[PDB]
Amino acid sequence: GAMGSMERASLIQKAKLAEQAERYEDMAAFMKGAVEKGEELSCEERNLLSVAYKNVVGGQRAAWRVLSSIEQKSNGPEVREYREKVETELQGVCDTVLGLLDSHLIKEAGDAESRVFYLKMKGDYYRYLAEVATDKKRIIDSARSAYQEAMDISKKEMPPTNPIRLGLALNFSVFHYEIANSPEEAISLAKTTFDEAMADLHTLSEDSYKDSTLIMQLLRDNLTLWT
Amino acid sequence: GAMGSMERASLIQKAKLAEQAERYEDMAAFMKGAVEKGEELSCEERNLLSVAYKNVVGGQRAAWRVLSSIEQKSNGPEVREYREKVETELQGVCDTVLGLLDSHLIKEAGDAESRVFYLKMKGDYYRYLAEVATDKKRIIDSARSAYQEAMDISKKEMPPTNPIRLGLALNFSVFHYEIANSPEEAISLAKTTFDEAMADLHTLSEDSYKDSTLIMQLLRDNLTLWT
Amino acid sequence: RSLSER
Amino acid sequence: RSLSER
Ligand SMILES: N=C(N)c1cc(-c2ccccc2)c(CNC(=O)c2ccc3c(c2)CCO3)s1
Ligand SMILES: N=C(N)c1cc(-c2ccccc2)c(CNC(=O)c2ccc3c(c2)CCO3)s1
Ligand SMILES: N=C(N)c1cc(-c2ccccc2)c(CNC(=O)c2ccc3c(c2)CCO3)s1
Ligand SMILES: N=C(N)c1cc(-c2ccccc2)c(CNC(=O)c2ccc3c(c2)CCO3)s1
Ligand SMILES: N=C(N)c1cc(-c2ccccc2)c(CNC(=O)c2ccc3c(c2)CCO3)s1
Ligand SMILES: N=C(N)c1cc(-c2ccccc2)c(CNC(=O)c2ccc3c(c2)CCO3)s1
Ligand SMILES: [Mg+2]
Ligand SMILES: [Mg+2]
Repeated sequence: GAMGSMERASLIQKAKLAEQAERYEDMAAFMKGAVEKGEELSCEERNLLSVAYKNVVGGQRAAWRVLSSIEQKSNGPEVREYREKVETELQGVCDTVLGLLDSHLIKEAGDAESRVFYLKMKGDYYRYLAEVATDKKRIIDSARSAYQEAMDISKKEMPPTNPIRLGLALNFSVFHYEIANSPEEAISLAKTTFDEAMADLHTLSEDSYKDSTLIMQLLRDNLTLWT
Repeated sequence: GAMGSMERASLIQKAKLAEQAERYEDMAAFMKGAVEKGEELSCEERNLLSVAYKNVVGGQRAAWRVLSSIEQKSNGPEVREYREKVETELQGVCDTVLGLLDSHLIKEAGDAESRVFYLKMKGDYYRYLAEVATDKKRIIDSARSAYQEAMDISKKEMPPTNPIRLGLALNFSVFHYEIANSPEEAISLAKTTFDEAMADLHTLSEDSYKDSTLIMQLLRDNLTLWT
Repeated sequence: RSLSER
Repeated sequence: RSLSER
């Protein structure tokens, strides 16, 4: 790692600066360096890691979708070639994230909060691989298995309003609808998740209430599209 | 150049795809490859080159401004170090563009339209260097000299509504106000440019009228701020 | 398209 | 800040 010579605390500080500067590639590199130090990531640091790679892969996914749409309408080699270039770059980022999770974030995640967070990430980055795969079958199964393990732990160890649990269920429901050809599973998961969170809002402070209802909005938006 | 093995036509096509995909770093790399083939850039291709590098350096400038503001308020080494990293990357992009212009876009620009376009670019990229310089004196003089040569040619060879001429005068006026501590020069240039364009709108088609009045809006916005 | 966590 | 060509 080219970040191996930098102190962990300096990598975290620079990741926070990169976020403020909207330099998400730098942010991701700094957070990869921090992970590779081999110590726990705190809740804040896990959020930094996730935000950084979500923004990097998000731009790649948006580009890939533009190019894939152009390639489809065209049906010279240039559109295919450039789509393949972006696709390879996207796969490389996903492989990098999955490698951090497998060596050794997940096994070293010594409580439910941290293990669920990383297993949700594992589902997400296999899902992004599935979006461009054609082999696609294996990736889909890996994403479902990671999401489901995360769900099982989260249902045992977190309340139904916990925002990590809510965002996990939201993204698993998107997986079912958009990737796995399981729209009924998507609807069932989003609806039960929404309803069980609603019935638990009375237990929350004003600030936690805001956290939970933000994700609940996204569940509602999908259910409105899907039904 | 890593683009030396790609056909010129394929580089131009991929630059257009990269623009649609909002992949501006890729777009700039493709257009650098096309320039280095050693042939003319058409009006469309000059616009592609300019859009690509404007977006790349634009993100760098925005990041540098965020970090410089944080560094100023702080007055460990981390903010300075990271600001310096972004600054060096920004200078490298500007040096790359100035190198394309000097070897050999400007000398090979065999008419006024193309020479003015490239000299405007030369002023712009020296101006971006000046924003981060402290030596700053030399850069300021280089920017002013390029802009002024472009102005002299444009006044002799283009009508007052030509959008390249208008955008040149706009950016030279920003140079005067923000870089050269010459706010009166900025006001004088923006006002004469606006007034002379206005008096020439009657000569234009609906489409050229739209081109010119768009830049005239930016002249107006600055004059409203400056007076 | 469906909306993921954002 | 002043506005350049955009
Ligand atoms: N520097 C950052 N970006 C963050 C820092 C922290 C933090 C700070 C101190 C202590 C613990 C955590 C965050 C907490 N996470 C959110 O607030 C959040 C809200 C909505 C949402 C997401 C995240 C994901 C998409 O939808 S984010
Ligand atoms: N046990 C809880 N309920 C929380 C505990 C903490 C925490 C832990 C240690 C230190 C400081 C704060 C939270 C911080 N908040 C988030 O991480 C967060 C918020 C909104 C959100 C997401 C994440 C993703 C989707 O939207 S939440
Ligand atoms: N296949 C299903 N399960 C559904 C079928 C219908 C339906 C039935 C008969 C007539 C018209 C529609 C549903 C109605 N839509 C919702 O109930 C809805 C519910 C909860 C919710 C949101 C939207 C957002 C957040 O929480 S849902
Ligand atoms: N692919 C692109 N991005 C472009 C392609 C062409 C083109 C196409 C065919 C023939 C000739 C030129 C453009 C012409 N230039 C503008 O229309 C323009 C308008 C406003 C403005 C700027 C540029 C700079 C900032 O303010 S841009
Ligand atoms: N002689 C003229 N008036 C023009 C001729 C052409 C052209 C030349 C060859 C082929 C097709 C078209 C133009 C294309 N348009 C631009 O390049 C353009 C438009 C708006 C704008 C900028 C640039 C920068 C600021 O805002 S303009
Ligand atoms: N130092 C100068 N030159 C100016 C001084 C004053 C002034 C004088 C007395 C009282 C109040 C203001 C000016 C008024 N503002 C404009 O005239 C203005 C003109 C043209 C124009 C735009 C704005 C936008 C596009 O074109 S300009
Ligand atoms: Mg541990
Ligand atoms: Mg020539």
